[PDB]
Amino acid sequence: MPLQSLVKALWNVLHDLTELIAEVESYQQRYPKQNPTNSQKIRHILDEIYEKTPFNNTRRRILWLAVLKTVIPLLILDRQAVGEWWDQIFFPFLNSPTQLKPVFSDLKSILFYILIFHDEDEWGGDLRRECAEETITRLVDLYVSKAIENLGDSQEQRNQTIECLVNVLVHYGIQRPKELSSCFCHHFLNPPTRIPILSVMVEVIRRQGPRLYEIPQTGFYDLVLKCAEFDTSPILLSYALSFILMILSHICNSLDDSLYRLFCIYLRFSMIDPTSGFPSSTASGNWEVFHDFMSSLDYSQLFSILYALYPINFLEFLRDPKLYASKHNFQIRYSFNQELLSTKSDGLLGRHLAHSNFLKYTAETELTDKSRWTRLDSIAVVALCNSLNAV
Amino acid sequence: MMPLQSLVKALWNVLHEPDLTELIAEVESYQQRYPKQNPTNSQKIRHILDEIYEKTPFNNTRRRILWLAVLKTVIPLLILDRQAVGEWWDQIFFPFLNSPTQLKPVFSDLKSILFYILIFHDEDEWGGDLRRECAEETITRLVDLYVSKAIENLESQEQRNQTIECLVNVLVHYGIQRPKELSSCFCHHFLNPPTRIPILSVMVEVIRRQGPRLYEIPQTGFYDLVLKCAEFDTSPILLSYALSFILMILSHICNSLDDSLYRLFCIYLRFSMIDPTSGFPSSTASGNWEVFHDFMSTGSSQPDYLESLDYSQLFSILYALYPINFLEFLRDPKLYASKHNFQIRYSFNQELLSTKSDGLLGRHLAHSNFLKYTAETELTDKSRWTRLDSIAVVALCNSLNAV
Repeated sequence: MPLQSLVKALWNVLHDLTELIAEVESYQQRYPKQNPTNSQKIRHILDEIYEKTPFNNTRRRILWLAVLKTVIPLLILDRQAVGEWWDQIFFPFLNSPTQLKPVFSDLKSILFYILIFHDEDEWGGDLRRECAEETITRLVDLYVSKAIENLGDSQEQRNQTIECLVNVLVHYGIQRPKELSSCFCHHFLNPPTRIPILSVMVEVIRRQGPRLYEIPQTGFYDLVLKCAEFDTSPILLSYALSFILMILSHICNSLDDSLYRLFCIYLRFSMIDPTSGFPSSTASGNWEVFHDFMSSLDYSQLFSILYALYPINFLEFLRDPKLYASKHNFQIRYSFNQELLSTKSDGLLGRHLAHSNFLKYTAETELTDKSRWTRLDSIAVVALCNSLNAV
Repeated sequence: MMPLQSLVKALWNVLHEPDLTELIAEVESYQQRYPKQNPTNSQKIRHILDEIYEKTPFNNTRRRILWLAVLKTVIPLLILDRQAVGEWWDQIFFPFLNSPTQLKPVFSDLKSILFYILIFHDEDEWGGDLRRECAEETITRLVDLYVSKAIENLESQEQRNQTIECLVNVLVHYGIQRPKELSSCFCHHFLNPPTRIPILSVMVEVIRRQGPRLYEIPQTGFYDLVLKCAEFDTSPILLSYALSFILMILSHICNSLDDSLYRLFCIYLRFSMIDPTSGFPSSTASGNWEVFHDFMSTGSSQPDYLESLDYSQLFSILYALYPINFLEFLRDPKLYASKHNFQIRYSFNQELLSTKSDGLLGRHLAHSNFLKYTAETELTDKSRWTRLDSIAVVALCNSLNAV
């Protein structure tokens, strides 16, 4: 009789957790791995008290969260069950959040138990992942739709929900960047999603956690470029660049394919006008452009990096990009002032030293000769020890 | 229109009477008549040179000057085989290098020839593997003369010195173009202890240029030897030659590092316990190495810039890259060595190693590896070298910035 005394204490405390906590620890000693028939039982017993006292007023909320927080490690869930947990706890909370920081810390405490886990085979089968999968998708989906929907009659109350959802999604991201980028992928294709998603994405990349290298696998990166190539809104595009810049050190491999794209992007951004703003694209694929009114990471950095790495082709692209475009089989979608290009670009170039590449490689060998990325192992290891010297 | 016959006259003229110009013009009319090499004609032509060499051989200087001047002009045309350079070696190259004509432009001409053999674009330029065969040969005899010549004890030195000087120059200039090759030729010789000092002598100089493509040297197995030399040999000079070589090549490996890591820790131990009176520690083991000591009875002149390559850098380079295991090793190395299943060969002074290596640690920032890995995850976990791709890019852009 160690279950039948914990359940006493549920009831006792869903009308100090001292007694509940105590009984949980003597439960975990007798059951260290999760027990499914005790999970089942206890799952049921909660369903029954939630009938008796629900999530309506805040003091019932505080309570329920403290409790769910301390008992959830003992349980085993699935897609069906988190649907219940979402429907009846997560959504209600987010949808109109209590103004107590602890109470939200607790909400997070529970969410992140489901989302982030060492062991995948912990609850049997795939279940631990499946739960996290759903939970992250519902969270994503709520934020996206909460970020667009016209807002009928509380504004401030709506800013409270995105303040919390962001904080949670960012937090998921720095730990799980392939996953959060996968969740954003269908949504990204729908214009008004874009400002919000990026707003969240840069905030993850700004931290430079691992393992951002994963992100391109998920096809998001590809999208983020399409946004920089085609979309219009100056606010959006500035997010898009800060993104593609900040991730560009954590690749060099996808660099081979996104090169010609990136050149064209440098072209677009260098050409940003006071009055006309950006040059609008023409081709656009089937991308369905974003315009502003439906009705300090500037291109300078992008230059440096393209002028390292691909200097010969870069300075051949600039000079005559329409030209460089045929011969490499692509199109310059944007109308653009050359002499202004040669001007700005040169100002920047004056600030750089001269490139050895010009002595070793041609423009043909610069694109094709992977022996060149030998020299990288060499100069990294040297620059690593120079970071560990204090003086 | 007759082509070859007029050139032989041109040739015969120019070896009895030092004006060339005529010959030069006869070579330019033939070359359009035969852009590729013609093996029926090389045949005839060497037949000719052979003839004229018994008539007017090498012997005095002035003859040499002329011989050289002329071979240089003609050698584009000819085709040699493994056996043919055995002529030129015995009849021309060897005569020269043993007692050399003290005339820079002469040696210049000689080198013109050699490196015309030694260095080339197309492997089938002569048919089959002949171009590369002569090459492989020449360098061999060069190497074998350089080694022989730098051990044979006694030609009033001043003669001998001019010999090795020339050879070195030539080997180094081969080295920097073809490191993979030259380090190949050096392995056997290197197993014989007195070749070491002279062989590292050349190799460190090649490495120092940091020309391409030093990564190729490990494949030869020469990297592994040099390490052996550092683990076992006694000779202060040879040793520092050794450490120099390995420090300046480590930056082009980071792959064999996963195979050399413990070796290197043992080396770091050993080079760090260097003593005024007892010098290096003695290698208890050796295996089948064949130790070299200084007085193997009972060059020299070690390059002054290679001095700054002391164990301090080995420390700095093992503190980055393998911070955890390195520091572990330097706490109880015997202990670390069981468990990682190798052996400490040296007697050493613990407290000294901790007094001294502390001194060096203190110069260094705290390592992040301590927050992200354990000792075993540090050793195995190939994702750690992903971060390196990103820091490499940022390291690059800030050198190309003029301020």
